[PDB]
Amino acid sequence: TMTDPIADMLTRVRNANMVRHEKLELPASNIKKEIAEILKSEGFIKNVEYVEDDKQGVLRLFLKYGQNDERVITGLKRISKPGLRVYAKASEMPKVLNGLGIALVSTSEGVITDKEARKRNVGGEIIAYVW
Amino acid sequence: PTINQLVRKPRQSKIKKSDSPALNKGFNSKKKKFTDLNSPQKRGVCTRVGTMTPKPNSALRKYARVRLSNNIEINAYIPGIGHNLQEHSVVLVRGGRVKDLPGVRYHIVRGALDTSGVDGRRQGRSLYGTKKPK
RNA sequence: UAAGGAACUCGGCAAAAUGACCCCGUAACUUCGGGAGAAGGGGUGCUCUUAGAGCCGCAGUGAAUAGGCCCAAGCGACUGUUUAUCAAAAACACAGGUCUCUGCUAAACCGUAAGGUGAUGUAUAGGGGCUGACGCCUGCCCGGU
RNA sequence: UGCAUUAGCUAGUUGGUAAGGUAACGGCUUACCAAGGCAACGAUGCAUAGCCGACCUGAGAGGGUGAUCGGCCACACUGGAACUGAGACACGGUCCAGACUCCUACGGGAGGCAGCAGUAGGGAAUCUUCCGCAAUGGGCGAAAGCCUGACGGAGCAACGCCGCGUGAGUGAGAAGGUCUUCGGAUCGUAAAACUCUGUUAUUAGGGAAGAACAUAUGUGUAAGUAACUGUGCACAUCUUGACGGUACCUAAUCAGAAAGCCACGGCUAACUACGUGCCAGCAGCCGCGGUAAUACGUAGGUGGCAAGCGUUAUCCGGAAUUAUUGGGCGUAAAGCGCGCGUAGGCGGUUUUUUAAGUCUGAUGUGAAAGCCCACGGCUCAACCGUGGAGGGUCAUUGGAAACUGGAAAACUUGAGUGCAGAAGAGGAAAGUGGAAUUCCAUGUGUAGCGGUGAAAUGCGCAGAGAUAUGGAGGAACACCAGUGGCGAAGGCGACUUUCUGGUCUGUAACUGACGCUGAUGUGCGAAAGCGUGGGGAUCAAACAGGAUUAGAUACCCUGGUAGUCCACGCCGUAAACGAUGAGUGCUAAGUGUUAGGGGGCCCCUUAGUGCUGCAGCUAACGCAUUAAGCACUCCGCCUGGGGAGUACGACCGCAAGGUUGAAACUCAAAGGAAUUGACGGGGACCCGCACAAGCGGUGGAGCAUGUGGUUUAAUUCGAAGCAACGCG
RNA sequence: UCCCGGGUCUUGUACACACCGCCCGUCACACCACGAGAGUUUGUAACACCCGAAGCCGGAGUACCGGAGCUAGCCGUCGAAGGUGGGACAAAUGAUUGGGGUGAAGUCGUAACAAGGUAGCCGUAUCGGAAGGUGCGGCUGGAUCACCUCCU
RNA sequence: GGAGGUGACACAUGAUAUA
RNA sequence: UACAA
Ligand SMILES: [K+]
Ligand SMILES: [K+]
Ligand SMILES: [K+]
Ligand SMILES: [K+]
Ligand SMILES: [Mg+2]
Ligand SMILES: [Mg+2]
Ligand SMILES: [Mg+2]
Ligand SMILES: [Mg+2]
Ligand SMILES: [Mg+2]
Ligand SMILES: [Mg+2]
Ligand SMILES: [Mg+2]
Ligand SMILES: [Mg+2]
Ligand SMILES: [Mg+2]
Ligand SMILES: [Mg+2]
Ligand SMILES: [Mg+2]
Ligand SMILES: [Mg+2]
Ligand SMILES: [Mg+2]
Ligand SMILES: [Mg+2]
Ligand SMILES: [Mg+2]
Ligand SMILES: [Mg+2]
Ligand SMILES: [Mg+2]
Ligand SMILES: [Mg+2]
Ligand SMILES: [Mg+2]
Ligand SMILES: [Mg+2]
Ligand SMILES: [Mg+2]
Ligand SMILES: [Mg+2]
Ligand SMILES: [Mg+2]
Ligand SMILES: [Mg+2]
Ligand SMILES: [Mg+2]
Ligand SMILES: [Mg+2]
Ligand SMILES: [Mg+2]
Ligand SMILES: [Mg+2]
Ligand SMILES: [Mg+2]
Ligand SMILES: [Mg+2]
Ligand SMILES: [Mg+2]
Ligand SMILES: [Mg+2]
Ligand SMILES: [Mg+2]
Ligand SMILES: [Mg+2]
Ligand SMILES: [Mg+2]
Ligand SMILES: [Mg+2]
Ligand SMILES: [Mg+2]
Ligand SMILES: [Mg+2]
Ligand SMILES: [Mg+2]
Ligand SMILES: [Mg+2]
Ligand SMILES: [Mg+2]
Ligand SMILES: [Mg+2]
Ligand SMILES: [Mg+2]
Ligand SMILES: [Mg+2]
Ligand SMILES: [Mg+2]
Ligand SMILES: [Mg+2]
Ligand SMILES: [Mg+2]
Ligand SMILES: [Mg+2]
Ligand SMILES: [Mg+2]
Ligand SMILES: [Mg+2]
Ligand SMILES: [Mg+2]
Ligand SMILES: [Mg+2]
Ligand SMILES: [Mg+2]
Ligand SMILES: [Mg+2]
Ligand SMILES: [Mg+2]
Ligand SMILES: [Mg+2]
Ligand SMILES: [Mg+2]
Ligand SMILES: [Mg+2]
Repeated sequence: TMTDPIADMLTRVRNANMVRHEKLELPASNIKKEIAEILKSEGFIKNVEYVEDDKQGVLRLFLKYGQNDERVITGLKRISKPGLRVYAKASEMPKVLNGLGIALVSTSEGVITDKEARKRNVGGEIIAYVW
Repeated sequence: PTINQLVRKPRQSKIKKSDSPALNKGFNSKKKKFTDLNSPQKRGVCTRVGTMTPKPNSALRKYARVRLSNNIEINAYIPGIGHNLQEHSVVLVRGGRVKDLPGVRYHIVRGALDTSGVDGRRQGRSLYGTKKPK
């Protein structure tokens, strides 16, 4: 059955991005909402809408493509996994693509990026790399 | 495999094997047991000198049968043109198999113990136990 | 019965040795039952206290009675039977196997017959031949009889 | 640290009470009571091993090692004890037992280098039976001092590291060597010649530091004293060096004493000649050598290093070749034949809470030496010293609360239930039926039937085969029938009844994460096979005969037993295959088909089952919403070929065998996909005196001629299937 | 149609020194390692029993006040070594024996690779000098030619 | 046109490297 | 070609 809803979200984005879809819908959760907003804030996706329903909510994402239909998102990668959880300290926060990408980190001050985690001197669970 | 499978059954590297097994064993006479020591050479006595034919190649390759100091029997190649060896000769044996000769995995050291140096050698003498002329 | 201990002898024949009870402990092989009492070892008297403390002898199941054991091979599976009176066995029997005869007034057997056995049974039964537990198996020849 | 091809271990054992015992707690010991304790998170047993700081390697993650220096432990010929003592169950103590060695005058006595040297032995291999207590440290002493194989030094060894030499400047193509396309080229500014230097070397002259002291002798001061002596502290005087006349410095003389080792086909820097002729030899790999060898041996030249240079052995790297970082499993090695299911691993949404994981500070600790950075002393450098940094999965303590975990409470999407429909060779049992095969009987009826490439064996005139009717019996179910259906897989196909499993569609009553996977385990599992008992038509291992063939233990023919069938047990294997593990989600289309549903034959929609085809993936072939795409979870499996799914052990089995499963040794490949050819007793088309249709010859005779073989003094040499032989 | 040879296209191939190709197994030869094997030898460790040292525990002689104390000795429990016994395990070797690897192609055939001349392979059974044959089930990882479903 | 299902006499041998 | 027979 479903074991990693976050990796399912990152893969839904990867598959939709591969075929250059305009948008995609997925069932919602709090961390998936916060992951999506960071992608919006960092400029990887266009917009996030939340659609309420009886079951668990729906997240609508809008993908971004530049001139000549070049993909803004190049890749997504799940780092921490149910089979093997990955944690890091602020002093060992990984840089993604030499700083040209981002790492999503779940810290005790919420879900933030790696550049901000070093700024706040907090570590936590490395959710995913986006570049 | 999965991480859980690796935790249950970790990786195992292949065990390396030695090309000169007769050199890496000693013998304690008092306890009549075999040791493991990694010697670079071993003394031995020639049981039967002679010749053997190669496996495309064709020649009469000189060799000796040697009982090493650890009571192991080996076939050792005699390099160089002419040798002074016969039965009951005391020889020093080093590693290095000779291709085209099946069952010969060792070399006799020229110029050590009873083996003489190659006569008339002038190039690469230290490989054939020959003193510097003149 | 000194010392020896199978040197005796066709052959340890005969004799010696073992031997009871109680407690430890027990191999190959096996048809899983066995082998097994395998083997090999410990304890036994008497008095006193309530398992200990003592006492005596060379010796305590102090007499008599009471398995010797082990390793390996042939034959026969086994218990049983036999030459009364020189042979007890590897011979006979055996459970098991197979072949064959027999439809019942059966076949087979006794008897001249009547009458009987088979059987007050009926083919999962009865008679005869060969083989002989069990395991794996049982090849070729139908020319002759 | 290995090994599960080691699964059971323990009976003072585990706990209790009491006593004893110890520096001390305690089954530490004993007595009595109870039956506990350990183990798949690997007990126990076997094997191996002193452990760490460190060291080697590596980008790192890791892998490998424990010599030297430091910490800890253990041991002192082997085993058992105790004594003295603060401390030992004591290396150079005792007692006892044992092995061994030595003295004896046979009663008796003696000894323990794993201290430093040294000897013998073993070994490929590892040093002097040296000097001194001057320094540092230790024991004893009031001290002087004594003792100290600790230690400080010297000796031997290129064993390693670092440093410096073996000359420097000028010098146009000498001789000699080697090669030569005999012009020359090269060794080569190299040599000689001219000058210059003395690191080193030899001879001589000087000559440190390392030494601090202690004692003693004076003064001063502090405490104390009634006071002194003494004691503590301070200053001043005194003696002391194994190394050693060493380091170092100064002067003189001389290029004179001081270069070797490996390599030169490619990897890989550097080529020629001669000798050799698959020999001799070389070789890490590819491989080299069989008469023109840059690969063998030598020579000249060159390259790489240099007081070293090569070889061997061993470890890490290259090796992503055990892949956490960082690999795989359709066809290359690799998905268990398939279910059910235990432990374990993993697990949907939200709120509150917690604080084990996670994060973030504080404190302590992670010795010294080492590594790395900085600085200082050694003429430099090695090396030495000093100051930092680093290294923990460490502990204790204060905070944070997103994620994982724990608690509580909600939720309905996952998963189940209910209700309403539908399809099905799903399974088990018992019945009914039609065709055909074989056999049997009867009637007609006569000469073959049968079989093959051709035959023969075989059956038949005693009436076959054919034909018609009837009977017996076993086995199997035409048509329907379809990349159709059902089942986990194996599998399931006439019809009827009975018993029974699962799936699909719709609905949204209900429960409220109840899920996924699944080691061990437990079951099912084609065919053959095995046991017991039945049955026996057809077919048919074995077998027989007949053919074919050089042979034919085959293929073909005529028969034919087990078996094929049933029941009940066993066996547990198949190319048990989609050669593709299960679960979940996401990612163009087109078009068939099976079972449904909704709406207006078509459109939409579920769940199966096929074909084609994007993106993506792939070594390619190909896969492609039924993935071999993109992801997460769990399981199984792989790590070159052979040996070998073998051996040994173990478990299972009546047996056949099955499951688990090595190594020695050997090779440099084995292998996958695709490509160009060739070939096929593959296919299609086509052609040639190729066959067919014809005519005339050769092979037989004599002779001519060429050849072979024999001869010979010579019978010259060349040509050898077509394509040598009236050929040059 | 057939014998020899050649051309085009296609198909299979384990061939490329290209079918005068490749290649399998028995038997014979030489070396090597390994298993089995009537047996023989050695080592470890436990167990049980017997004996049992020094030591542990218990039970005549010589500062205090003839006595106390003490020592010597004697007895039993525990005690290393040793001996006895039967097993477990491990290493060595053993007439003979089995299969394997390598070397060389000696011998017999020709099993596989082409439809390899009977398509091959898997399991199983059985037979045979050998490769192998045959039966039953399975697979396509089978060539050539048919009749149908599908796709283009 | 390309796939998937379905069905359909005899002929022995040729050493090693180097190619 | 060098071999093998
Ligand atoms: K009978
Ligand atoms: K007869
Ligand atoms: K001293
Ligand atoms: K062709
Ligand atoms: Mg007597
Ligand atoms: Mg007597
Ligand atoms: Mg006697
Ligand atoms: Mg006698
Ligand atoms: Mg006699
Ligand atoms: Mg008698
Ligand atoms: Mg008695
Ligand atoms: Mg009898
Ligand atoms: Mg009897
Ligand atoms: Mg009688
Ligand atoms: Mg009698
Ligand atoms: Mg008989
Ligand atoms: Mg007859
Ligand atoms: Mg050790
Ligand atoms: Mg690396
Ligand atoms: Mg004491
Ligand atoms: Mg001492
Ligand atoms: Mg000593
Ligand atoms: Mg010494
Ligand atoms: Mg020696
Ligand atoms: Mg001192
Ligand atoms: Mg002294
Ligand atoms: Mg040397
Ligand atoms: Mg070069
Ligand atoms: Mg050489
Ligand atoms: Mg030459
Ligand atoms: Mg070379
Ligand atoms: Mg050379
Ligand atoms: Mg140097
Ligand atoms: Mg390596
Ligand atoms: Mg490596
Ligand atoms: Mg790989
Ligand atoms: Mg997989
Ligand atoms: Mg294969
Ligand atoms: Mg494979
Ligand atoms: Mg499967
Ligand atoms: Mg299988
Ligand atoms: Mg220095
Ligand atoms: Mg219903
Ligand atoms: Mg249904
Ligand atoms: Mg499951
Ligand atoms: Mg399993
Ligand atoms: Mg069957
Ligand atoms: Mg037949
Ligand atoms: Mg049967
Ligand atoms: Mg059955
Ligand atoms: Mg498989
Ligand atoms: Mg999957
Ligand atoms: Mg999927
Ligand atoms: Mg496709
Ligand atoms: Mg579909
Ligand atoms: Mg003609
Ligand atoms: Mg010629
Ligand atoms: Mg002519
Ligand atoms: Mg063939
Ligand atoms: Mg064939
Ligand atoms: Mg046959
Ligand atoms: Mg199948």
